[PDB]
This record gives sequence, structure tokens and C-alpha cells, in this order.
Amino acid sequence: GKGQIISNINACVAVQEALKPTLGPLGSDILIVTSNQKTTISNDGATILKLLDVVHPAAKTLVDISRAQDAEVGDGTTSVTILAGELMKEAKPFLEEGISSHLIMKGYRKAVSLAVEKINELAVDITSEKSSGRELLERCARTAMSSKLIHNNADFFVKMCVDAVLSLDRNDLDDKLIGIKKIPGGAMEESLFINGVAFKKTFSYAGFEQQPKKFNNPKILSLNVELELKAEKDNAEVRVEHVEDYQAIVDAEWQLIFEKLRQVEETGANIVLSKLPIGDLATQFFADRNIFCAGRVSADDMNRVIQAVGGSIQSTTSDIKPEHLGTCALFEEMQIGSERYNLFQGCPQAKTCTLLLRGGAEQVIAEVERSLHDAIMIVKRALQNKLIVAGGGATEMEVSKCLRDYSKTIAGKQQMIINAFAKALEVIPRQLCENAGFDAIEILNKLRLAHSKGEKWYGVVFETENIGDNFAKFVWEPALVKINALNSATEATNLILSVDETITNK
Amino acid sequence: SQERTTGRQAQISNITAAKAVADVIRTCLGPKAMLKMLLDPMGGLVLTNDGHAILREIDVAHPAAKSMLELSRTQDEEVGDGTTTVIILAGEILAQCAPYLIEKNIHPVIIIQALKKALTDALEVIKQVSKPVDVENDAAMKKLIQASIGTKYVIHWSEKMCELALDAVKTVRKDLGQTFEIDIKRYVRVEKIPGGDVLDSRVLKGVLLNKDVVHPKMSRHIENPRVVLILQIEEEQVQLMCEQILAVRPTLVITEKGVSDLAQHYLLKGGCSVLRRVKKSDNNRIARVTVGTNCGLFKVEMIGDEYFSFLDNCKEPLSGLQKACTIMLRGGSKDILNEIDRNLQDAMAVARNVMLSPSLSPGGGATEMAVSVKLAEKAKQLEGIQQWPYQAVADAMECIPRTLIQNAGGDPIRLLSQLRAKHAQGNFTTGIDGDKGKIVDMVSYGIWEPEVIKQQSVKTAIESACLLLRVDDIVSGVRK
Amino acid sequence: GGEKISGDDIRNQNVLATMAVANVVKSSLGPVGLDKMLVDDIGDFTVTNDGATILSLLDVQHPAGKILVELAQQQDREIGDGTTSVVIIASELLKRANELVKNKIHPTTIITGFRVALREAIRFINEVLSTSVDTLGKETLINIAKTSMSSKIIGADSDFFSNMVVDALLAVKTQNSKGEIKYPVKAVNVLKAHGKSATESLLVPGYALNCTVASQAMPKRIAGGNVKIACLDLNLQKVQINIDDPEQLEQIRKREAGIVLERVKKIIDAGAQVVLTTKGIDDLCLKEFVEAKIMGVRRCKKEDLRRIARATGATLVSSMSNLEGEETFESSYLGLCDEVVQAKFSDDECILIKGTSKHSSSSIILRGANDYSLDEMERSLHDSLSVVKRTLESGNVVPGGGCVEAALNIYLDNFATTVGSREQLAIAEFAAALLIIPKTLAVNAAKDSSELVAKLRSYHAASQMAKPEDVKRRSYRNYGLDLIRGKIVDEIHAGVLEPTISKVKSLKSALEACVAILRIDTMITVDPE
Amino acid sequence: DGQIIKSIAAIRELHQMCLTSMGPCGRNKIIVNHLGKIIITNDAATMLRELDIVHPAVKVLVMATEQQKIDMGDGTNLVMILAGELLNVSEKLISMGLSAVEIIQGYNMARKFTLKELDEMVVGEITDKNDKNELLKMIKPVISSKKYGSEDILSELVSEAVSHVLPVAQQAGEIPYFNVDSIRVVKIMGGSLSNSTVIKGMVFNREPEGHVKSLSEDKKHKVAVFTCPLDIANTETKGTVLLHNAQEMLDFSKGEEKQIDAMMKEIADMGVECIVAGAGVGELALHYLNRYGILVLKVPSKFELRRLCRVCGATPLPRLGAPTPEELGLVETVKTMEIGGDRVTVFKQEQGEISRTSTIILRGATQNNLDDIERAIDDGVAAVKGLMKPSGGKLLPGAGATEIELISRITKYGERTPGLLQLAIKQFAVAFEVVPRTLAETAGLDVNEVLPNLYAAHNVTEPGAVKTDHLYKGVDIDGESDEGVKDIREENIYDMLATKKFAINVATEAATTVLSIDQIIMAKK
Repeated sequence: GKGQIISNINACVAVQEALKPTLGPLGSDILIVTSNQKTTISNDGATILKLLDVVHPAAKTLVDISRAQDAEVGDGTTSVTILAGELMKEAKPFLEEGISSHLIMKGYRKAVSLAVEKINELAVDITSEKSSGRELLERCARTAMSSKLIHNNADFFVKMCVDAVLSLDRNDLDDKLIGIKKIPGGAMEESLFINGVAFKKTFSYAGFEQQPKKFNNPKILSLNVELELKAEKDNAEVRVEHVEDYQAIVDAEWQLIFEKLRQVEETGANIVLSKLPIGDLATQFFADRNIFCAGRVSADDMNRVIQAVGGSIQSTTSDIKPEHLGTCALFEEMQIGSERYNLFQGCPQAKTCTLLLRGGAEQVIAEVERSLHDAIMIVKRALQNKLIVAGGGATEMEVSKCLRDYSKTIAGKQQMIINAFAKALEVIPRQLCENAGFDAIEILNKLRLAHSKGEKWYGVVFETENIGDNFAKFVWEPALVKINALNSATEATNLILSVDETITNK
Repeated sequence: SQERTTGRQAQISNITAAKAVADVIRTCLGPKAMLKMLLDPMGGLVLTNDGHAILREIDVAHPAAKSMLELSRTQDEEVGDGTTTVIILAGEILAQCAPYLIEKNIHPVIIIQALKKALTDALEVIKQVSKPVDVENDAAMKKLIQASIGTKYVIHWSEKMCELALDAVKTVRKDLGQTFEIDIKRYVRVEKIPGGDVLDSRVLKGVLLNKDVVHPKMSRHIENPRVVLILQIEEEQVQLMCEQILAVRPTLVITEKGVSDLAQHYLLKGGCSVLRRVKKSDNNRIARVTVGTNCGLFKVEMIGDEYFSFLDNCKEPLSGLQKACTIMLRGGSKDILNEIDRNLQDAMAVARNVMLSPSLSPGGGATEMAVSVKLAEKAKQLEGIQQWPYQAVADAMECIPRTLIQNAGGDPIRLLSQLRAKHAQGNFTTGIDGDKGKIVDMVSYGIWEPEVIKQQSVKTAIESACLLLRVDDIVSGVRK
Repeated sequence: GGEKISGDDIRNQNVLATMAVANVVKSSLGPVGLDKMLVDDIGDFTVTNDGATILSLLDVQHPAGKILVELAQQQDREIGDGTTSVVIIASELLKRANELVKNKIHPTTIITGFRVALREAIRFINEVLSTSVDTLGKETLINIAKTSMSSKIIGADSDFFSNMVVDALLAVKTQNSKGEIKYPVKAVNVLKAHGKSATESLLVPGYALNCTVASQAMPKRIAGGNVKIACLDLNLQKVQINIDDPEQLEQIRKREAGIVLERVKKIIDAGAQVVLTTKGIDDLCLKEFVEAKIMGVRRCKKEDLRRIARATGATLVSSMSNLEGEETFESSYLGLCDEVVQAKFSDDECILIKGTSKHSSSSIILRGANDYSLDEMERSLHDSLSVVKRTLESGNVVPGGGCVEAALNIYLDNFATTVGSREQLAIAEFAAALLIIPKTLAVNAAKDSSELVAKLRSYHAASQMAKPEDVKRRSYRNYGLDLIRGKIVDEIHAGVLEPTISKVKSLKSALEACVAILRIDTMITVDPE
Repeated sequence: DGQIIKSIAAIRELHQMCLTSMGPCGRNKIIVNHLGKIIITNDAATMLRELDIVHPAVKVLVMATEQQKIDMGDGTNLVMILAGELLNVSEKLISMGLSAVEIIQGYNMARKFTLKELDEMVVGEITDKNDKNELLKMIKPVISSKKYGSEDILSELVSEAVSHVLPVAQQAGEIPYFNVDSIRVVKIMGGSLSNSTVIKGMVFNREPEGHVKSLSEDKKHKVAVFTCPLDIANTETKGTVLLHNAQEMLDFSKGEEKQIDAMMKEIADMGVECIVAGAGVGELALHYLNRYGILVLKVPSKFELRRLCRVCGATPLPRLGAPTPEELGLVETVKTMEIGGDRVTVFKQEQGEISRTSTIILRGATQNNLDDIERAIDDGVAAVKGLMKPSGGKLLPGAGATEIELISRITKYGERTPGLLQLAIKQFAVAFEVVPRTLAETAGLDVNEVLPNLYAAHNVTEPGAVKTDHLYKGVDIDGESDEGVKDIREENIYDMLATKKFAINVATEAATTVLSIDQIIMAKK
């Protein structure tokens, strides 16, 4: 009934206050302990909402939108839940008024429809600013380092990740091809540029020191065939009263595995790769011929051999031809924390560059993978369509006062809802000032007079504890961030007000 | 403690409070009405058709139904006449407000506005169907008492029973010369002594003193019994009272206690009959009439249980005011005497309302059908927001005769369809027959009631529904 | 005897529980509201719209809400009405005060922001204040009476009472406080009877005592002018003692009953025309009253005779006595009245005292359907006469029906920008909170709320929008409500006005009472041992 | 006793919830089953399918809505709403004791008169049923049967897909072919609602694990449907290996490897770049296809393959061999593309050859909102079935204004037929006022003022003239609804003749079914 709607709104109020430290670089971490004993600690409002566990069924609306905002932006997306949470909180007295929830939903429908028209007008083409191919993405990467826990170690990736994304082909962009491997332990400044496949460490028995770890120009060969003696052989009936014929059972496969390893070596491949684990019989054979072999190629490792390396997989040893073999300029195996990493280098045909993330904290190393992945999504949609808006949360304030201008054109009962949507939009910078310790009323009075005069883009930077322009500070944001944010948050608000009752069985 | 109801739960709980009771009293209407049985906390039972004691003994868990008993007491104190055909109207309203209340989301005050307008048009209908009759004829009131006594076999004794009360009716009256025939019949007390016959009751115009004289064989005649408003102690003190009254030379004696032997010497020398102690309330009866004078005759009678004394003024004035008297009721048996008291005691209010409004409204379900048609006629003329609620009020008066049809167990649709023509168009005397369950003339068959019966009921019934529409929240379980 | 609760729960659990109770009583606001049923657990209940009666019998387990209940006690002393309407203003004051304290600003800046706003709020009301003057006839006193008749079910019958209450208060008119018009409380006697209708009530410019004569044979009317009247408390009622001769104890009671018999005989020696006795009188002592043309009255209430000595000016005496030891009745205890006329209303006689000396008084005899009706009509006219009392005491009156709350919008909006700093946000919330009162009226009116609220803002904005010194009309001032057609109607044509005391010294006292709840930090509860 | 208490109290429990399930103002509800799966939909008929119901009388009315999905299924939630109002009118008769036989005869005599009045409500039959201009009047109000968030996008995609998903022919009579599967529902989270469009190709969710090289320019792909998995002929039972000499042991592995090589080479000889496989693919096949670069298809059981029967037009062949062109389909381009942010298999045909089927890509952020869009897609097929199956669907006043005029017609039918049922018909004649009562409750309007204004606007027929205004009159859903009664034809709000014809016919017997129950006999478990 009517009380069920208010109960669904009040259930999301505790989530809105909990997400205040999330959005913004000046926020704080939140500890989420899951059933895997791994505690999730992040300063970004996306990864937190991904693994966040809820209770009340109405909280699934914030869970469903959390998966949609991840595939669009990936960082600073808490404002989607902040807007949807505040509109429901502000509409609590409005539900008791004469305005039905439909006119409120129709008010948000007209509010987001008039907001897209404003965003299109506020969109500024960066090519008219005489920005070269470097300063365009470089200034966009520096401002993308916000919302992340560690700002100091993020400065080490500024001049690197830009060259790492540019290393990927700009005509065809793929997230799995640019995929980054995580290395536990080590300083954040210890990273490297890798052009090829990486392995966890290796699986070996007895002495591992008899195999050379560095080759000059090996031929990369990846195979899915397993090497083992009498593994999958089905039960058979063998009647032998003799000696050699009974001994030939094991000797047949021992001679066959010797022919398999010989035909593969005749192709000239110094690097042998297998999918399923293999025995130790090939050790002595590989140690004398100075040929390195590693098995258990993962799923992400196969995708890198396909595109970057450009090899082939042939199970039959007699069918392996040099056309199925790859190559490379240099093969270097680096060891970190008593763990060797097989790394392919010198691959001009490789269209991607793999990064090695070394960090001591388990909670940070999980965020850094998604931290660089967010910048990949930023450089993706921005390179195709170039649009720049001021970041830091001041983009909505330019629209906030502008929404009051459309309310003068309404002149009706729905104007109270439009004025509420414009007032409830100002909670985002107030929560950003709350994490910074700034006064709520003092800054908000300055935020209103900010866009009242100069209009355009005025950012009110929070780093210098003063008022200013984020555009002059080179603080940028992709324009598509707030486009998908306001469009998706409108459907989230329309779903909550449309449910008058919740039915639960069992 | 809370016990608070808000939203739709507040209206549903209050409507169903008196709704279940309204179906229980459907057997209390008409001369064919059943007899309800009650259960007290002591395990006993009381079998009667009077709804006053029915709602008092029955304990309803909802406090909303408790007002209906208080609303019933108001109609019993003001009228209290023929509750079989009257008091049932208290529960015929809320039951008909159920179909549209929450479903149309109409606020109760909007219904209150339609309730105030329904009372305005209802007052004009009550006096429209009423017709005047001779107010001085006592034969018209004889057949009126016989209509409400049809629940028993007393019709055979109705000749003496009707004249028993009607002799006291014309005896009192006269509280005013002009403006309205106000009276008070509470001064006349009906004593019920089991045994004997009803014909032993002596009633006439005057003041009946129920007591005995000095000796049963004393002279039974007094010329002008003028009324005036251990052994050693009784003979000296009482003599200082009765004999002291003789200074103005009355021939009638009134004392608080009996007469001793010494007082008999000086009391009997006056040449008349001496009357010993008189009942306490009998002094208040003669105090209204009258040192009183102009007393025509005295008489004393003898019968085993108690004795009688007759005192006839025969001229009140020389204006004046009402006279008071006494009535003794002698029944055939013990269980018969107590049950018939309901019809005879209510006979005082039967003729009391005749003096108030000599005009006569049609009975036997004819009044409720007349109001139901007039309310249905003014509904289409008014229209507005009152269209729906004011039309349901017309259906509320239509379900009252449906309850009378329930005693027969037939189809009310067949009867009510014919009553919308022969009654509304034909005449106001058309109604439903109680005995045969058919449509006959009410005046020709003998079913009629004074205007005060319908006037003081429907007007009170409409005003009684105000408390039902004003309910919002209920708070209990604290203190008072 | 218990634990303690601190943190944001005190700013929430105590406030939200108060809001839950406050939202209940909002259904009785305005004439379009409904009345609550109060059950006495004894089988009878009382349905009333009075806020002081409902909140008193309502069980409240939160001490924070008990302070708001005590507001009706102090409000009825200074004002005398508002429990059906005005008391609701103390509810929404905590509604918007909760959202402010849950983020940053400390309640001190919020309350001091209300203090500086309330200080100028009295002057803001004085700007829109319309004094009572230049009105034709009693239209002012009639409109104030009809406004007091609002929120009551008998408000439709007020076409009569409106003219009666005005003349009844002119009857009790006295002079006190060095030449000031005063209307003493309780001087108007309200009587109840079953019969007739509401419009059939009688206007009595004097005191009326409801009672009957001692003996039913006594004279029912005393003619003549300048009839004296007196009130007597005399009681007529029936150690080691060695009993030897019964005549000894008989002689004692003979002297006791003999002196009491003389106590009535000493009354006619002073020429008492009318005798009022607190206790009963035997029929023997009533003979002296008939020959002397005295009307005896027995079984009187102490509070009934106390109001007679105040209104008429007679001196109350306990029994027969004087400066000496002799028991007698002095003539100094006799009062004076214009005439004694016995009015019989529903078998109930009434003693009419006209031309009082000490204090001028009046009486109102109400005749109605039944008990629960008349029982509601008692509180209906109890708070109604106090509204006009403050009207003629102070000629300042303010418009009703949400006009004050709609006008203070721009007053507080421009004042919030003047002070600025951190108090601008608190002042804006205090203005938006007062707009909830007309929104509650629309809930019970079954109409659109914001449709009228947008009209309350637009039509009342033309006052400050256009320059008032340049006239130009466009502003009818009040507007503010209509309870039937759902349209914008001026209060002058509607005839609904209320004294300024209904706002000043009402919300001013309520705001100072509500800010004490925001001051509460922790809570300590000690259970009885 | 069962009808007075058990029947009325159990049905009115869910009847109050169905008041928000009908009209353009229809509201969604959250229903969690015993398994824990949350369900959000605005259709009460969809609710009753997944809802667990105990009392049998409500379960009987659930089957009435299931039959509506076979025929109409558009705005059929009135079956639960109208029956609830018919029981409310009957509840007054139950307390009076009126015979249930006269009640059954009341609906039977009214049903014969109702079906005759529906034939007088038809105006402007649309015989084209092809172009979007004529179908705009039919499709647009059907969009209002569901969420009103965007009425421009949903109405345009259905009107545009006509020439795409539906069979296109010059003149198609004799029940032209139509299928519920003619439109595939693809739910992909992310993207704006405006990004949804109609694609002539087909999209499947899977990631090729191989070396796949997409051929775009040249096109000309050969595809075939394979019943059995790709491998040498396998024994359905479990055999036993027989090993004796070294020839059987060494050539055991070489036997299965060389035969599948020649078996898969015959497929490559036909220039087959893609296949359709209902079963899995062995590991030996994918290893040899690395050299040829031939696709495999991991799609689930044939319920998905039924869509590919029209697309490719290939007959499933269990044996591999060299499939003849009869079993060889045609697809223009096969490439893995990113639509809503994920990489899936996408068949993109600029100008393709496809038989009587196509797909519609759905772009939205909320997956729960996509569930209601799937129900809205079924309304598009229901609109096609409503046009195709009967000789025509004509036009009917929409927005629930159909039965408003029918009340005045049926009220006269009771007066024109005097008798004992004259009062029974009038009670059932005004029982249709629940339709404007139901919609105005969710429209934010007060039925006290609005409902008599609807009767005052329609009157009897019109003032003196030759014309019909009442056919163009209906209740207004808009912020301007407080002004008065808005028209329909201006906004082209219409209904279908078969919508109210099949609904009232089923609701006639459904109302008498519950009233025919004397007592409900139950049992444990």
C-alpha cells in the first residue's frame, strides 16, 4: 500500500549515506567482508557496488543499475545512486500531497529530456583548442586518476599507461586483448612493458635449474594436446603368454611419446606449450636439447596468442607445420618474489601491450586492475567522439541552475517537481564537500552564484580550498558519463515509485 | 495501549460493528416478529421482544455498537411506544451506507452534507402524509392500543385493558389552556398483583387512593371528603395530626400511620367515615389537583389481598392543571402478569403522543415507503455531488419494510414493485399487510400510528447517523 | 533504572515517533476534518475534535511528545481556543527541523536562525495585520463568531449561535483594569436539555440556575420587581451518655429540631424574597415560604451558588449566626435582581436573575438531540466565547485559513537573504514548514493539494511583487482558502477572521517549546522500582 | 456459507491489487516466488502465472486470463477487474437472497445484447495492414497497454519492424503466416533506450574460442544445420577396446585422428565458413579446424534452433559428409561485434536473404525493465494475430471508453424487456463503470466529478444532428485532464473489436462460475 512505498524509500536512505565516502577522490574507503574472507577496500564507487551485499528486495534496483553503470563508465558512477536516492527522499512529503506518483515520474521524464538538450549544448569540441594527439589524452588521463585510493602511486602510471593505451591499435579496441596481469608483491614503481603472454609461475618437479630461462629468438608454439603415458586409455583385453609382447604395452607409448616430442622439435619450436598437465618424462629430453616447455595455458593466455602472437594449435604432432609456429625478437623471463614470469617480447605483429601490476596490498592490486581498465574505457569512447566536460562534480551545477530556467517555462503544478529535481541535484557537490570538510551552506551559496554570472564552465576546485574553474586546471570528464548517468537514473526512480506492494512467498 | 485504526481499516471496523447486529434484529419487526433469547453472565435467559434489554445484555467487542444502545435509549425516553415497529430503525442506516464509502473515496464530510439535506426534506414528508382526526373521541384511541398488543392473546381482554389506561389518559391531560395538551403520566403507577381478574381494576376520572379505611365494615359514603395535604405513643401523636386537621372541618382523614383506639372517639363524632393511613405517593397525586375542597364522593371496597378507596373531586376548578390517579393490574397468573406489562405500561405513551399531534401517519410499512419515494424524487432534481449518497438514503427507508417481509419469507421485489405505484400515486394509506403478507388498505385494516411515532423517530434516526459519519480514530485502554 | 541512548537516534527515533503521533491528530484540522473516538473502557465513549481532550487520554510512551501535549493547557489559558485547529502548527515544526540536523549544521545555528526570524516574524505579521475598525454593525463580531464555530459539526447551525454569542458577551460586559472592557470567564452559564433544536436556544442576559422547587405544590412564579434573593448554606439533617429516662434524649432532639425549625423562621424576619438553600428542606419549613411569597430551592451545588454571589453580589452565609452568639438571619445577606421568572425547558425550571450588581453575567440554555451531541456542544461554545474575548480586548486580528502562512513566505524569503551566513537555510525551512497546514486541509477536503498551494504562492505574491505604495490593485490580500467550491476566495467576502493572539504568542510560544527538543542530546530512562 | 465469507474475502484480496494493472497508468509490482527469484511486471495476467494461489476460486479465474493470451492478450486484466465488480454487485444480491438462476440468466441475456452492440461500434476498417501509416492508429494505443515511459520509441520500432520481422507480400490472404518467435528478445544491459533498432540479421550469445577470421566484404558464406555432433561415428553404448599386437596399440589413436580429418575436409571442400550444430563439438574437431578456420556453434537445444530454420532455411542432417545445397543456408556476414558492451556472435546482413523472420535489438540499462519490454513485444505479435486471424479488427474507442457508451445501451435493454429480470439487468448494466473507476484511480483524478462528466459528455447519443461525437470521446490521461474530456482520434487512440468481444464472452461464464459454487470441499496437502 502507501506505507510500502515509504518503506522502500527509507531502505535506500541508509545506502545513500553509506555511499557518501565512495564518490570523489577525497572520499574514504569502506570495508566489505564477503564469504570468501577477502575484504573489499576501494575508494571507487563502482567496484564497491559490484560485490556489495544487500538484504531488502527493493535494494536490488541499486544492484541492477550497478552492473549497467560498470559497462558504460566504470568510475565515479555513485552519482547515479545518489540522484536516485535523493529524489525518493525528497519526494516523501510529495507522495502525501495531491500530486500522484505518475506526475512525479512524468516530471523526471521531462527533466532528463531537457537535460540531454543542455548537455549537448554544454558539449565543447576539444579539437578547436589546438590540442595535439598527446595533450588530448594526457590531460584526460591525469584527470582520470581521481576517485582512486592512492594518488601518489598513480602519478607513476601517468606517463606510462598513456603510452600503453596508445600501444593498442586505435582502429580496433578490445578489453580482453589489452588485459592486464596482476603480480602480488613488489613496489608500484616496479612495473614493466610486456608485448606478450605471461604465465603465473610454472609447475615443475625436482630440479628446475637445468632449463635455460632466457632464449634469443625462439619460435612460439602453443598447443592444446596433452603429453602423458597411458592416461585416457580405455580398459582393454590383452592376452599374452610371452614376455616381449606383454612388455610392449608400456614400451609402445614410451616409444610413441619419443616420436611425438621429435616431430614437434623438427619444426624448430624452442617454446612448447600444453593445455592439460604433463609428466616428468619430457624433462630429461628437454634438458639435453635446451628447450623450454610450460603447460596449463589459461583462457586469457590463449586470446593473446590468437591476436598478438598469431600462432596456431595443432594436436597431431605429424601435422604440425612451420605455418602453425610463431616467433619473436627477444624472450626474457623475469623473477619477482621467488616466482619466475615467462614473458614474450619483441613482437611487431602484436597489437597490444601487457602491463605487469606489482603491489603489496591485496585490496589495492584489485582496484589498480580496474583503475587502468576505467581509463581504457575513457580513451575508447572519447577517441571515437571527442567531447570534454569539466569533472569534479561541477557539471551538474551548470545544469542545476539551468533546470530552474526550464521551470519558469513550465508554470504549473509540475514546477514543484522540477524545482525539487533541481534542488535534489545539488546534493552531489555537498557530499563531496562533506568528505573534504568544507561547509555545506557556504560553498552551496558560492556554487549558486558561480554559474549565475560567468556561466560556461566553472569548476570550483576542491584541492586548493578556494573557488575557481576546473577547465583552467585541466580537469576533464567524458561527456558520455553524465549522459548515461541521467538517462539510467530516471528509469531507476520510475521503478521505485511504480511499485505499490511487495509480495514474498515462502 | 493503542487500538488505533487509520486509513481504510478505520471505516471497515466501524461499519461491521452494527452490521452484524442489524441482521440479528431483523426478526424483531412486525406482529409476526419472533422472540429473541438472551444470555447473561449468570447463565439465565430473558425471552422478550423488546430490543431495549436485548442490546443491553449482549456485549459487543466493538465500541461503535455501544452508541446504538444509547441512541436507542433516547428514542425510548422520548417515545418508547411500539418498539417492535420503531426501535429497529436505528440499525437500518449504517447497513445501507456500506456499498459506497471507501470504494468511491468519498470523504465522510461530503456524506455529512448529504445527511443534513436529507433531514430537511424528511420533515416535510412526515406531516404531508398525516391526516387530522377528532381529538376528543376516546373510541379512536381504543383501536390504537389494540394494534400494539397483537403479540399476545390479550385482545380478548383488550376491552378492559384499553379502557384501563384511557380512563387515566383523559383524567390527566391539561397542562395548558392553549399554546398543546402536555401531560405527565408518570404520576399514575400501575401495581401488578398476581391473582384475580383484570376486571378487578377500578379506574375513572379523579384521584384513586389505594389504601383501606379504619374498619372494612365502616360506612362507604362521605358527603364532602375534603382533602388536606407502642399503643400510648401511637394514640397520642397521631391524634395531634388527624384531629388537628378537623379545624377546617373536613370529613376526610389522611395520616402517615394507622389510627389507634383513642383517636376513634373524636374522629367518628363528625358524622362521616374516617380514612386511616394513606400511601406516600398518593399525597403527590392529589397535590396536583388541589386545603382542598369540592370533593364529590368517597367509596371503599373490600377484597382479600388489598383494599380500595375512591376519592372523586369531580370539579377541579372554581383555570387548573392535570389530575393524577392510580391503577392496579390483576393478572390471571404469575408468568402471565409479568409478560403483559410491556404492552399496558407503554399504553401511556400511546395516547400521550395523540394529544401532541392529532394528525395520524400511516403505519404498517407505509411511512417508510412514502419517504423512500420522496427521497428518490428529490435525488434526480438535486443531482450534484449528493446524487449518490442521497439516493442510497432512499434505499435505506426501502429496506425497512423488506425486514417486515422477511417474517413471511417471500420475495420483496414482487411487493415493492407494486408499492411504487398504488402507494406513491394512489394514496398514502397503501401498505403491507402484517397478517396475510399482502397489500391492503392500512386505515381499513386498522393499522395506523400517531404522527409523533414517526416524527420523533425518523428525525432522531437521521440525527443518530451523525456519530457514525464522524468516526476517524479510536483510542481505548487508558483510563477515565 | 535503565540504559541510555545517544547519537543520531535521539534526533530521529524521538522525532519520528513524535511525527507518527503528530500525523494522527492532523485528521481533525479544519471544518473538513473528522473527529476521533475516545473510549472510556466502561462501555461509553466520547467523540470530540478537541486536541486537549484527545492528547490527554492518548497513551504516549515518549517523554519528548509529552511537552507538545502540555501546550494545549497553556494555550487555553492565554488564548482559549485552537485545540481543534491552531494546535496543529506545533506538529510540522519538527518535520523539517529533522532533515537539517542530520547532515552538518549544529542545531544551535538552526535555532538561533529561528530566533532571529521569530523576532522579526512579529513585525512581519504587523505589516499584513488588518486592524478591526470601519465595519458595518456586528459583521466583525459575527464573522469572528462564525470562525469560532468552525471545525464543529454544529457549524451549519451557527446561523443562530453567531447572533447569540455576540449579544451574550455584551451581557457579561464589565469594567476592570482601570477602565477596560472585560469578559470574566465562566460568567456565561451553559445548560443542557433534550428537545427542540440548536436554533431554538434562548438568549438570557443574566444568570440561569437549573433546578426545581422543593415541594411540587409551592408557587411556581413570583411576580413583582426588585425581588431580593439570597444564598444560604444551612443544612437540614437528622461522648459519654448515660441513658436513664427516654425523655432526656427526646428533649435534646426536640431542641435541636426546634432550633433548626426556628432557623427557617428567622429568614422571613429580614424580608427575604427568594431563598436559595444548599441542602434539602423538610416540607414543614416550606410553609413559611408560601405565606411570605418566597420561592424555596433545595439541593444546590456549591459552585452554582458561588457564581450567584459573584454575579449578583449577595454575601454567602453558612448558617444562622451574627456578631453575637445568637442564631439569626441578617438583612445584609440579601441581594437584588430585576425580576424572578421561572422558565421551564424540558421539565426543568430556570431561575432568571436580571440586572446584576457586582458582575454582569449571562446564560445560554442549549437544547439538542441527545447526550453525545450536547456533550460535544459543551466544548464547542466553551472555546468559542474566548475567541471574541481576545477580539474586543485587542483589536488586532489576522486572516485565517492559511493566509498568514502564505503571506510570511516572501517575508521570510527576503529576510533569509538579508541575514545570510548559515541561517539562510534554516529560515527557508521554517517558511516551507508553515505551508503544510493548508496542505493538510486539502487532505481532508478530498481535493488536489498543490493545486491550491500553487495558488497560495501565486496570488499572494502580487503583494510584495508589485509595489504596494503604487497601488495598481492586482492584490486582494487574504484570499487563502475555500472549503466548498475549491476556489480562491477573499476572506472578507467569506467572513472568516481570527485574532492576532491565535498566531502571536501561539507559534511564538510553540517554536520556543519545539526548539527545546532539538537541544536534547541523550536520553535517560529510570524504570520504577 | 462459502460464497458469503470464503469466496468474497479471498477474491477481494487480489482484486485491490489489480486496480493498478490496467490502463496507460498501470503500475508494476514486486513478487518473489518460493525459489527467491524476484519478478517485476505491470501485467496482472503475468502475475497470476508465477503467483502461488491457495483458494480455488481465484485459481479458476487465472485460467481465464491464460485463454486470453491465446486470442487477444491485450488489456485483458479487466477479466479480474470486471469479475470483481460483478461480484460486488452480486454481493448486494447475495445478502438479499436473490436466486442464482436469475443471476446466470442476467449475464446470458446481456451477452447476446452486448455482442450485437459491438458490431455498431466499428468505424474505419483498415484493410492495408502493411504500411506504418495505417498501422500507426492500431499500434500506438497498444503501446499504451504497457509502461508509458517512452511511447515514441516502442511505437516506432514495432511499426518499422513490420516490413522486417513480418512476412512481406503484395497481397497476402488466407491467414498470412505469423509467429511469436518472428521477433527474438535479446536482453543486453547497458545503452540508452533510443539505441534499440531493428536488424535483419541474428545475434547469439557466445564467444568463439578459436582463430576465427571474419569475412565481411566478399560475404558468400555457406552454413548447414547438423543434428549429430562433429566427430567420427560414435557408439551409443560402452564398448571394449581389443589390443593384441603393437599394430592395434600404436594405430588406435591414429585411427580416430585420420578419419575425422577426411570427414571434416569434405565440409571444407564446399566452402563452408560456418555451421549450425545442435550438439557439442569434440576437441579433435576444433584442433583440425584451426588450419581451415571453420566455425562451430554451441547454441542450446532446438528450441533456439527453431528460429534458424526460417533464417538459414537448412534441414538438419545427422551425417556430416558433404551437405547438399538443400541443407546449406545463406548468411551475408558472420562477425563477433560489441553492441551493448559485450562480445557476442552477431550475424549482420546489410541486404540479406531471410524468410519471414528477423530480430530486434533491445538496449536498456535495467534488465528488469527489459522483462516488461518482452511482454510488450508479445503485444505486437498479439496485434498481428488480432488483424490476421479474423476478417478484420476494425476500430473501437480506447482508453476504457468502450463500455461507457455500452452502459446506456444495456440500461435500455432492461427497460425494453420488462419482467422480474428488469431490475437484475439494470444492476448489471451499470456494473461496467469500474473501467473508468479503475483507470481514474491510477490517473490521479477524482471519480466523483469525472465520472458524471463522462456521462454528460456522451449523453444518449448526441444533440440534434446527424453525426457521432461520442465515438471520438474518451477519458483524458495527461496533465491537462483537469480541464475536461479530451478526444481520441486527434491522438489516434483506438481499440480492437476482438479485444472486448473475446474478453466479455469469457468473463460472462467466468462470473457465473464462481457464483455457481455452493461449497468448497478441500483436503490436506
